[PDB]
Amino acid sequence: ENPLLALREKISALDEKLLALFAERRELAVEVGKAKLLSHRPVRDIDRERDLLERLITLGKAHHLDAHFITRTFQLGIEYSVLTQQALLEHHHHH
Amino acid sequence: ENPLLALREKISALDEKLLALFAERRELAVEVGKAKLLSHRPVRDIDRERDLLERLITLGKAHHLDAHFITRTFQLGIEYSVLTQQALLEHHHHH
Repeated sequence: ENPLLALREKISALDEKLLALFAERRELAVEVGKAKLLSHRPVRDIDRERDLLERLITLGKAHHLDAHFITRTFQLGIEYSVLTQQALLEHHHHH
Repeated sequence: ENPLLALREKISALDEKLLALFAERRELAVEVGKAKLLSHRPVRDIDRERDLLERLITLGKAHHLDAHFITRTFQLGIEYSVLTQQALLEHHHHH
């Protein structure tokens, strides 16, 4: 009974759930972009971004996840949300 | 209400679920490392890592998630799992 096969299948299941949450996070970024456009609020606030990241680092430490790994991972997520919101603004200004 | 406040709270809930899955993924990495040691597979398999990443990119595209974002995010995740498995092999000094 090769125990590696069952473990790799559980990791694949976990990775599919991560992708589904990434997709949901992107839908939310679109909604944020829309609300900002309706509210005339800018996309970027680098103080907001940095404070968000500090909070994620603290929540991560409760799970014993390395601060550096959390920083790098969530910097990607924040950047992707911002790119998504900016692309939304940019599309509607092309009219 | 201010619709941005509800959206940012849903994004925070989503980020807490991501952290929980990151934690679970790390526990699984430890189990994989153990099983490899018991099975005499080497701790690193760079072909496995590269093939996994390609699969995740394709599953991501089905969710309309950018390939570059997927690539960068899962490169971090895979590296984190691998460092964990290597540390377990190295701790075989104590074992």
